[PDB]
Amino acid sequence: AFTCHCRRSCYSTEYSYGTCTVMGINWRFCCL
Ligand SMILES: [Cl-]
Repeated sequence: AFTCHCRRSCYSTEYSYGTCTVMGINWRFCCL
């Protein structure tokens, strides 16, 4: 499985696969 969170910054165990927009702002779509 990939486990993904929308974050300001991806954690050191993750990479950025794309973006989320919520609350009018961008987040990164971070998965490990
Ligand atoms: Cl794969």
